[PDB]
Amino acid sequence: KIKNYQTAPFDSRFPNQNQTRNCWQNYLDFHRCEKAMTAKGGDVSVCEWYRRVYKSLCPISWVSTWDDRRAEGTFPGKI
Amino acid sequence: MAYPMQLGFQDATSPIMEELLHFHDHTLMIVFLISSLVLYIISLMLTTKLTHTSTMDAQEVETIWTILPAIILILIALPSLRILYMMDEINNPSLTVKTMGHQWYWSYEYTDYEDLSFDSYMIPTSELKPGELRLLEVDNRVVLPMEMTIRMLVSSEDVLHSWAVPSLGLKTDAIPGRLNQTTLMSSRPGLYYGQCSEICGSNHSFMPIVLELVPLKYFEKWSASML
Amino acid sequence: ITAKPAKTPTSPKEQAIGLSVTFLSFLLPAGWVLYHLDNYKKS
Amino acid sequence: FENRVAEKQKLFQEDNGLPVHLKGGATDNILYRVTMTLCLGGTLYSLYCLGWASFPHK
Amino acid sequence: HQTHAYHMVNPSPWPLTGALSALLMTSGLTMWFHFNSMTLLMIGLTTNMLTMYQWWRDVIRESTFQGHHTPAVQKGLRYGMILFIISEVLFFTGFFWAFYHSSLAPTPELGGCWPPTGIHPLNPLEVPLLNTSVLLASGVSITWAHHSLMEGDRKHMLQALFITITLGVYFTLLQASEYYEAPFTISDGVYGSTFFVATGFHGLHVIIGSTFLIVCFFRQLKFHFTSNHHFGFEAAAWYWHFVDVVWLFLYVSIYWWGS
Amino acid sequence: APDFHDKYGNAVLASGATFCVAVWVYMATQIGIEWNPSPVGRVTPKEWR
Amino acid sequence: ASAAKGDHGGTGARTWRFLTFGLALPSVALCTLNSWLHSGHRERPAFIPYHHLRIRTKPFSWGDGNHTFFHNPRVNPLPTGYEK
Amino acid sequence: HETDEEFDARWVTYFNKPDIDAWELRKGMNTLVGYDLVPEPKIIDAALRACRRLNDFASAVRILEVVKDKAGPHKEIYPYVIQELRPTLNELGISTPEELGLDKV
Amino acid sequence: STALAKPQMRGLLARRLRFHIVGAFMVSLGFATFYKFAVAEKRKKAYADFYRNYDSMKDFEEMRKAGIFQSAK
Amino acid sequence: SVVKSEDYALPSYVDRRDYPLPDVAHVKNLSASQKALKEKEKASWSSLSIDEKVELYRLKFKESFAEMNRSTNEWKTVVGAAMFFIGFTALLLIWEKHYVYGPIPHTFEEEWVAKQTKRMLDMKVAPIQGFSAKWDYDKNEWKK
Amino acid sequence: HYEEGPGKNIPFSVENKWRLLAMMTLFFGSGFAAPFFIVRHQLLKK
Amino acid sequence: ASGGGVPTDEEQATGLEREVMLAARKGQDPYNILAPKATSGTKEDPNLVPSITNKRIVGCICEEDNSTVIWFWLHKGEAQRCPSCGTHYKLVPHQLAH
Amino acid sequence: MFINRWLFSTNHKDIGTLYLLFGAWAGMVGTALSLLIRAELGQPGTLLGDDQIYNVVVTAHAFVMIFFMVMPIMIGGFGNWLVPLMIGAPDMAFPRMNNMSFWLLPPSFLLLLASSMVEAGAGTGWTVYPPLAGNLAHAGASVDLTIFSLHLAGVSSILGAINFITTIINMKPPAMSQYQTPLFVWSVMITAVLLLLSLPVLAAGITMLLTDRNLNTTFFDPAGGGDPILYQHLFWFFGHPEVYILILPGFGMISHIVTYYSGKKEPFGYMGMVWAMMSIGFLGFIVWAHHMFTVGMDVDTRAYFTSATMIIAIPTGVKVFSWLATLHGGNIKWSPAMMWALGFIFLFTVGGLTGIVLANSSLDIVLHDTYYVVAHFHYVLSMGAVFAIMGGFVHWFPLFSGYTLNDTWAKIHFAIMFVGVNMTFFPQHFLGLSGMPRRYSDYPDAYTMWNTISSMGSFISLTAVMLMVFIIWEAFASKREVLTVDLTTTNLEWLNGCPPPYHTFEEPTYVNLK
Ligand code: HEA
Ligand SMILES: CCCCC/C=C\C/C=C/C/C=C\C/C=C\CCCC(=O)O[C@H](COC(=O)CCCCCCCCCCCCCCCCC)COP(=O)(O)OCCN
Ligand SMILES: CCCCC/C=C/C/C=C/CCCCCCCC(=O)O[C@H](COC(=O)CCCCCCCCCCCCCCC)COP(=O)(O)OCC[N+](C)(C)C
Ligand SMILES: CCCCCC/C=C\CCCCCCCCCC(=O)O[C@H](COC(=O)CCCCCCCCCCCCCCC)COP(=O)(O)OC[C@@H](O)CO
Ligand SMILES: CCCCCCCCCCO[C@@H]1O[C@H](CO)[C@@H](O[C@H]2O[C@H](CO)[C@@H](O)[C@H](O)[C@H]2O)[C@H](O)[C@H]1O
Ligand code: CUA
Ligand SMILES: [Cu+2]
Ligand SMILES: [Mg+2]
Ligand code: NA
Ligand SMILES: [Zn+2]
Repeated sequence: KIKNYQTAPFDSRFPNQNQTRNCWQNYLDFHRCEKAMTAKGGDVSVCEWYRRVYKSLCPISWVSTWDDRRAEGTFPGKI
Repeated sequence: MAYPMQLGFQDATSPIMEELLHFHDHTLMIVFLISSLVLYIISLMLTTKLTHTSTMDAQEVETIWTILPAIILILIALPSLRILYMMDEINNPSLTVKTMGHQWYWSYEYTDYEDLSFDSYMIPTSELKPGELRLLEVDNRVVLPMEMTIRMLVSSEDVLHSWAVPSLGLKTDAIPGRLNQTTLMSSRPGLYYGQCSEICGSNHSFMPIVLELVPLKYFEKWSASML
Repeated sequence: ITAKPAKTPTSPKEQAIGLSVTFLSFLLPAGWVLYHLDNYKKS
Repeated sequence: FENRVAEKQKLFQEDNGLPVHLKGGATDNILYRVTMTLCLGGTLYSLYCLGWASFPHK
Repeated sequence: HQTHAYHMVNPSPWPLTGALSALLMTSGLTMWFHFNSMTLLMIGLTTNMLTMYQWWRDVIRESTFQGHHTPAVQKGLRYGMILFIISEVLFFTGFFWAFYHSSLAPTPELGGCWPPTGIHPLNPLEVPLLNTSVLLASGVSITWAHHSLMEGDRKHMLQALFITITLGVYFTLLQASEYYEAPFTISDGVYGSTFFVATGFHGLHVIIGSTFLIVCFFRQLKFHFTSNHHFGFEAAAWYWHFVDVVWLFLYVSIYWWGS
Repeated sequence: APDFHDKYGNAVLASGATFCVAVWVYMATQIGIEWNPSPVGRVTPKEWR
Repeated sequence: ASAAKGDHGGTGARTWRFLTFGLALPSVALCTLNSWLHSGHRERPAFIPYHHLRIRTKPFSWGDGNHTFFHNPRVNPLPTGYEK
Repeated sequence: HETDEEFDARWVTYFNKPDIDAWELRKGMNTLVGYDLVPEPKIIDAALRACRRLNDFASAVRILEVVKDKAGPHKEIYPYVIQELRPTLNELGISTPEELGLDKV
Repeated sequence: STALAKPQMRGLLARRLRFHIVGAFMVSLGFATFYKFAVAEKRKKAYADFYRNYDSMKDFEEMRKAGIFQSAK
Repeated sequence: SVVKSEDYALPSYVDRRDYPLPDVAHVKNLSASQKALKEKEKASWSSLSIDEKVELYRLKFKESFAEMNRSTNEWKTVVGAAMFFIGFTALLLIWEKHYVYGPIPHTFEEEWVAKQTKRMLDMKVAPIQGFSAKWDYDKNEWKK
Repeated sequence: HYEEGPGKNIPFSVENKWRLLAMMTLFFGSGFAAPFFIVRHQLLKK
Repeated sequence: ASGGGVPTDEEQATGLEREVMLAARKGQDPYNILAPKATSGTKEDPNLVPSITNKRIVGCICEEDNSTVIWFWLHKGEAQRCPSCGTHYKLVPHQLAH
Repeated sequence: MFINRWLFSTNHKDIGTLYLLFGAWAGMVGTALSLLIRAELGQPGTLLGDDQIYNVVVTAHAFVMIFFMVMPIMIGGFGNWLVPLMIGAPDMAFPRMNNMSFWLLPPSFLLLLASSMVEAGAGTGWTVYPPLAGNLAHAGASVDLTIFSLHLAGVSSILGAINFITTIINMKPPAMSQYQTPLFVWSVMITAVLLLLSLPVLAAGITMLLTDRNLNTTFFDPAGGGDPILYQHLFWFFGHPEVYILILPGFGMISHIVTYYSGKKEPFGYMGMVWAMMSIGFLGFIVWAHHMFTVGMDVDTRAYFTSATMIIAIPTGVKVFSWLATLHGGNIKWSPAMMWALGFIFLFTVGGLTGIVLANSSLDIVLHDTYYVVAHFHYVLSMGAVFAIMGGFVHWFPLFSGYTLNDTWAKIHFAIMFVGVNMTFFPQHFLGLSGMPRRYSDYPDAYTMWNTISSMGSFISLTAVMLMVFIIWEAFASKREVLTVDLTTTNLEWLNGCPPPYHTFEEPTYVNLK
C-alpha cells in the first residue's frame, strides 16, 4: 500500500517529546488487529503497518516483556 | 569534542546548534553589559566625598529600573522562544534509532528494518590505542548517516541517565518506563562525542557516547555487517 | 564603632602562636589522611 | 464533679521558685527523670547501633 | 517586672526531649526497616508520648492555672495554629499531586487505564459514603459543642463533644475495617500506594484530632474552660474541620472520581 | 604616634608580594604540574594510525 | 444554595443541637443502614499474577516479609496466589 | 516646590532666631549638611551669629570645617565662602580652622 | 588683589551623577558595537564562510583516508 | 575624657563629618583655668588668644575634620598580608602534589599528545573556529 | 540570675585565651577533620 | 435546651490575664496593649511617657506613614526632643501601682 | 545553671548563639567536603575512588552547606538574635518551641553523618532522585538515614517558620504597622512563609521515596504505574523556593549593612524593597520545572517556565539598583562588613545573570547538568549567601559578643576569600560551556587546565576559612570591649548595649500613633 517504509511517520496524536504512548498504542493496535484477523479467518498481512511502527519505536526489552506477559496471561492492556 | 583551554561552546555540528551559538552570543553581550554597568555604577557611588544623606524620592527612578529590565528580558525571550519552537517543528525523520541507558554503558537499537542492536562501552584507559581520547572513546560507535534527519528515542533499563552530544546541541534524559524523543541532523561527517549527563552511580563519569557520521551507503553496509 | 583598648592584649607573638595552632588544627588531621590514602585504598 | 481550678491556681502560683515543669510536686520530678533517662539512654543506644551498623557483618 | 503582655516561658527540658525522641523514632524506623529490630523505635515512641504529655500539661499549667495567656498571647497561639494547619494542608497536597499525576496519565504497566487492570475499587456509596456522613455529622456536633461552651452550658458542651469524639472513633473503626476488607493492598502498584498512603495519613490525623478532642473533653470535665477563654477547644475544632475537609477531598478524588 | 601600618606597612606589602610571586611561580613551573595548555602553535602533530 | 432548611434572628447552641439530632445523626443512621445491607463478602476474582501488583522490591519488616500489614487471607492473594 | 532663594531664606531665618537654643543650633547644622549643596554664605553667617549668641566659639569653627568638607574635591568653594564671610569673621573674632592649625592632620 | 568669583555650590553630587550615567550609557553603546563586531558578527561570518563552498563528501574522503572511521576504510 | 560601658543609654560623643555638632561636648569637667576660659568666651572672641581658641575647640571636640578624615597606610598591610596568605596557599598545593597526587595518566605523555593532536586534526575537531580551524591543511602547519 | 556582659553570654569560657584556643581548635578542627576520617572509613571498609 | 456550669473569666481568670482584664475595665493600660495617642508635642505640651524605671526607649514615627522609625532613650528629667523631627517627649516614672 | 541556660533555653539570644555555633561547625564540615571534591578534580585521574565515594562527598557537601550552615546561621542565628530586638519584642512568640527547632538540628546532622558511615553512603546528589536513590541501586540504610535527616531539618524549620511569622505579625509595638518594620524583619517573615508552604511538599515527596524503598509502594517505580519524574516535580516544587529561602535573609542583611555603612538613616525605596521580596517569594513558587528542561516535558510548558523564570529578574533588579541608590551620596565607611556587601552586590548580580542564561530552555538543553549550572549557583551561594553571612557576622559580632574584631585582619580575610572563590568558580563557566558534566569524579583531558585552576582557588578559600577562625579567636583573646556605636536611632538592635542584657524590652518601647 505504502512500501519503501523508511521509519515511523510523525503522528499528530503523539506530537511531544514523550513517545511512550506511541509505541504502546501501535503495539496494542498490532496485536488487536492480528486477533481480529486470524480469528475471522482473514489475513494478518493487513496488520503490517502497526507492526512496522511499533518495531521501529519500541525498545526491544518492552516488546519482549509485553510478549512474555501476553503468553503468561498477565498483559494488562486489552487485546 | 572539547579541546584544551576551551572557553565557549564546542563548534556547531548541526543547524540548531548554530542557532544556539548566535543566541548565546546575543545573551552574553547582555550579561556582559549589565554586569559591567553594575560594577561601574558601584565604583561611581563609591568614589566621591560629596554626600546627600537626607531622604530620596524613589518613584521616578523605579519606573526606569523596572521598564528597562522588562524590555531587555523581552529582547532575550523573543529569539529564545523562536529557537524553542524551531526545534519542536515537525521534520520527517528518515531513520529511528533507540538508545537505552544502563549502569554503565549505552545500548543502541536500529530496528526500522532488521534487528540490529549492540552495547557501547568506554575504552579503558590501559587499552586506548595511541591518539585515542581518555574517557571518551567507545568500543562500538553509533554509526549514523550524515545530512539526514534522524529520530533518536532514549530510555533506560535501570536508573536515570542522560544522553548528550554537545556539538549537536543534544541532551535528552534516559528514564526507565519512558521513551523520550529528540532529533539529530549532522551537517558534516566525523566523530561527535558526549557523556552521560545524569548521576547514575559508580561509573557515571565513564559511559560516553560517540557518533560516527558517514554517507548513507557506508551506513547501510555497516548496518548490514552488524547483524 | 569605638571600643576600649584590649583588657588582655594579644601581642604579635601570641597572634603568631594562635594563628599557627589554628592552621595546624585544620592541616594536620586532613594531611595525615590524605598522606595515607594509598595505604587505605591499595590496602 | 466540682470545680477545683482555684486550688490548682494556688498550687501553681506558690512562690517557691520551681519551674513550671516541676511545680506540681514530686511526681513531676519522677516523670522528668524517667523521660530524660530514656532519652539520654536511648541516644547512647542509638550511637551504639551506628557504630555497629558502620561496619560490615560478614 | 515586665510591663508588656507576652509570656516569658520558664526554661524547659521538653524541647530537648522532643528533639531526642525524634532522633530515636527515626533511627528506630531505620533499625526496624534494616536490622530487624523494634527496640529503638519503641523507646522513641515512648519518649515522644512523654514529651508531648508534659509539654502540653505545662501549657495548661501556664494558662488555666497561672494566668499567662493574656489576649496578646492567645492571639499568637491563634496564628500559630492557623499556620500549622496550613503546613499540614501543603503536606496533603503533595499526596494529592501524586494521586492525580498517576491517575490522569496511567502508564502501560497499569494497562494504560485507571483504575489499573486487576484493581477493584471499593464502592464509594457504601462504607466510604458512610464515613463521609460520619465526619460531616461530627463537624455539626462540634459546632453545637462550641456554642454551648460560649453560652456557658457545661452539660450540653460535654454531650456534644462526646458525640463528636464517638463519631471520630466510629470513622477510625470503619476505616480499620475497610482496610482489612479491601481486596487491594499498599503493594498493589501506584493505585494501592496512593490509596493507602493518602487515606492512611488522613486516618492518623483523625486519630490525632480525636485525641485532641479527648484532651478537651477531660479539661472541660475539670472546668478549665471559661465561656470566653478556651483556645485549646477552638484549636482542636479548627484541626477537626481540617481533617473533615481533607476527607471530603479524598472522598471526591480517590474514592469517587478515581473509581 | 605612627601606628602598625606606618612602621611596617611597606615591609608587609613588599615581602608578601615577593613571597606570593616566588612560591606561585615555583608551584606552577617546578613541581611537575601538567597544565595541559592548547596544542595550537605548540605541538607538532605526529602519525598515530 | 440555602439548602432547603431555613433560619436566624438570635443564636446558637439550640440550633446546632437541632441540626445534630434532626439532620446529621439521621443521615449517619441512614448511611449506616445503606452500608449494613450491601455488606458481607463478594466473590473473590480469579487470581492473575499481574506484574504491576503484589509488588515486592524488599521484604516487609514484619511476619515472613511477604504479607501486607493488614493482609486478609480471604481477598489478598500473595505474589504466588491466594493462600492454601 | 521651592526656589533656591526660598530654601536659603528659610535657613537664614532658622539660625537668625534670637533665642535659638544649643539643641536647635546642632539640629539645624546636622540636618543642613545632609543636603546636596554647600550652604550659601548668608546661611553660614546666620549660623555663626547663632554661635555667638550661644557663647560657643568652637562650634563656629566646626561650622567652617563642615563647609569645607561638604565641597568635596571642589577646592574653589571654601576659599570663596571664607572670602564672603571675612567681615563677619572679623566682626565676631572667629578664627578659621586654618588660622588655628586645625587643618593639619 | 581680586575677589574670587562665586562657584556653583548646589547639586554637586546630582551633577556628577547625571554626567557619569550618560558616560556609562555611551560606553555601553560603544561596547555593544565592538561586541557585535568582534564576537557575534565574526561568528556568523566564520560559519557562513566555512559552509559557502563546503564539500561534505570531500571532507568525508579525507577523514576516511586518514583511517578515522569504524565503518569506512 | 573616659567613656564607660554602663553609659550606653546616654547621649554620647562621635566624630564624623556628616554629624559635625555631636550631642555632648568632648570634655565636660573643667579645671579652674578651663572654667575661667569658658567665662572669657562669653566676652568678645577677638580678645581670646589663638591658644585659648584652640583650647575651647579641643574642650568641645575630640578630633578636627582634618584628623578624623585622614588617610592611613592600612592598605599596605591588608594587600601585603593577603598576598602572604595567598603565597602560603601555594605551599599547601606543593605539599598536595608531592605527597597526595600520584602520576597523571599516560595520555598526557608528549608523544601521546602529538598523536592525539594529529588525530583531532584528522577528524577536523572544531573545524569552524575552535581547533582545526587554526591548522593550515595546505601548508601542514599551525596558521600564523 | 545568669551572668550578663561580654564573655558571659556564651556557653564556652573566654577567661583564659589559651584554654580558649584549645577548645576552639578542638571545636572547628573536629568539624573540618570529620569528612576526611569518614572517607578513610569508607576506603578501609572496602 | 440549655443550663449553666461553665465558669466565666470574672470568676476564674487569674495572674496576668486577670490584671489585664481588670485594668481594661477601668480604662487603664499598665501592660501597654494600646498605642498611646500623641499630644501636639511642643515643649509646653510634651508626649508623656510612662515608665516603671528611670529611662524608656521611644520610637518616633515623625510623619504619618514614614517607614523609618527613630529610636532613642528618654530619661527622667527635662523633656527631650526627637533627633529627626524635634517633637518633645517627657518621662513620667513610676511604681506599676499606677 | 549551665544545663538550664544552654540545653533548656527559652531565650531568643542564647538560642540565636547556639544556631551560630552549630552553623559555624557545619561550615567547617561543608568546607572539608568542598576541598575533597576539588582534590579529586584537581588533577586528571582518580584520587579517592570511583563516583560512589565521590558523590557521597558531593551530596553531603550540599546538604551540610544548605541545611546545616546557611539556614541555621541566617534564620536560626541572625533571625533569632535580631528580629525580636528590631521590633522591640521581649522574645519570640513561642520561646520554648524555638529551642526545639534548634535541638532537632544536631540529631538531623547525626543522621546525615550516619548515612555516610553505613554501607557505601548515599551517593545520590542532594536532589536524591530515584531510581538511583531507590532500594535496588541504593540498597541498605544510607538513603533512609538521609531522608530522616531531611525530615528532622524540615520539622525544625517548619516550626521555626511558624514562630517567626507569628512573632513578626503579633509582637510589634501596637503603633508599628508592618510597613514600619525594618527590611531584615520583612526578609525573615517572607522566607518563613516560603519554608511553611514548601517544606511540607518535600516531606511528602521524600516520604513517598521512603515507602517506595521500605513498604513496597511504587510512587516513582514504573513497574507499579509510578513515575520517577513525579519525584522531581515534588522535590523541585520545594527546591526552587528553597534557593530563595537561602538568599532572602541575605538580601535583608545586605540592605541593613549597605544603609548603615553609607551613613544613611534608611535604605533607598523601602516599599519597593518590600514589594521586590514579596514578588520574588511569590514567583519563586511557579517556576520549579526549570530544573527539568531535559526530562522530556511539552514545548509550551518549557516556553511558560522559561518566561516565568526570567520575570524574577525585574523585582531582583529593583533591589540591586536600590542598594546602589542607597550607597549614592553616602558618607561611605569602608568597614570590612561593607566590603562583604559590595562583593555581594556585584557577584550576586553575575550569578543572577548566568541564572537568566539558564532560564532559556533551548540553551539549557546544552548547559543542563554541566558545570555552567555549578558556576551559576556558587556565584549566588558562595559569593551571595556566604558574603551576606560574613558581612552580617563581622557587622553584628560586636553586638552579640560585646568585643570588637580587628578590622585589618577582617579586611585581609575578605581579600583572600574574594580571590579564592572567584579563582574557584569563574573557570567553571568555561568547563560548563565546553560540556563538562556535573557529578563526575574525573574528566576528559581537555578539561584539565580549568579544573586545576578551580582546585587551586578552593585552597585559597580554605586559607581564608582557617584565618577566619583565628580572627574570631583573636577578638575573644584580646577583649576590646565596645563603647559607642553610630546610627542607633535607626538600628534599634544596638540600643540596649553590647551585648544586650539577657532580658531586653521588659518594658516595651513607647511609640505613639498621632
Ligand atoms: C541563592 C541561591 C540561588 C539563587 C538566588 C538563584 C537565582 C536564580 N537562578 Fe538558580 N540555582 C541555584 C541557586 C540559586 N539560584 C542552585 C543551587 C541551582 C542548582 C540546583 C541543582 O541542580 O542542584 C540552581 C539552578 C538553576 C537553574 C536550573 C539550571 C539547570 O539545572 O540546568 C535555573 C534555570 O532557570 C536557575 C535560574 C536562576 C534565576 C533566573 C535566578 C534569579 O533569581 C536571579 C535573578 C537575579 C538577577 C537577574 C541579577 C540582578 C538583576 C539586575 C542587575 C537587573 C538587570 C537584569 C536583567 C535585565 C536580566 N538556577
Ligand atoms: C486509619 C489508619 C492509620 C494508620 C495505622 C497503621 C500503622 C501505621 C501508621 C501510620 C499511617 C501513615 C502513613 C504511613 C504509610 C503507610 C501506612 C498507610 C496506612 C496503612 O495502614 O496501610 C496499610 C499498610 O500499612 C503498612 O504498610 C504499615 C507500615 C507501618 C509503618 C509506618 C511507616 C513509617 C512512616 C514514616 C512517616 C514519616 C512522616 C514524616 C512527617 C513529615 C515531617 C515534616 C494497608 O494494609 P495493606 O495490608 O497493605 O492493605 C489492606 C489489605 N486488606
Ligand atoms: C537597567 C538599568 C537601569 C539603570 C537606571 C539608573 C537611573 C539613574 C537616575 C538618575 C536620577 C537623578 C537624580 C539626581 C540625584 C542625586 C543627588 C541630588 O542632586 O540631590 C537633589 C535631588 O533630589 C530630588 O529631590 C530628586 C529625587 C529625590 C532625591 C535624589 C535621589 C534620586 C537619586 C537616585 C540615584 C540612583 C543612583 C544609582 C542608580 C543605579 C537636588 O536638590 P533639589 O534642587 O531638587 O532641591 C529642591 C527642594 N524641593 C524638593 C523642596 C523643591
Ligand atoms: C497516634 C499518636 C502519635 C502521633 C503524635 C500525635 C498524637 C496526638 C496528639 C494530640 C494533640 C493534643 C493537643 C493537646 C494540647 C493541650 C494544651 C492546650 O490546649 O493549651 C491551650 C493553648 O492551646 C495550645 O497551646 C494549642 C496547642 C496546639 C496543639 C497542636 C495539636 C496538633 C499536633 C499534632 C502533631 C501532628 C503530627 C503530623 C503528622 C504528619 C491552653 O489555653 P486554653 O485552652 O485557652 O486554656 C486557658 C483557659 O483555661 C484560661 O481560662
Ligand atoms: C535508659 C534505657 C534506654 C536504653 C535502652 C538500651 C536497650 C539495649 C538492648 C538491645 O538489645 C537487643 O538485642 C536483641 C537480641 O540480641 C536484638 O534483636 C535482634 O537480634 C538478632 C539479629 O537481628 C535477631 O535474633 C533478632 O530478631 C533481632 O531483632 C535487638 O536489637 C535488641 O532487642
Ligand atoms: Cu549513566 Cu550517568
Ligand atoms: Cu530553581
Ligand atoms: Mg539532569
Ligand atoms: Na579525579
Ligand atoms: Zn520624630
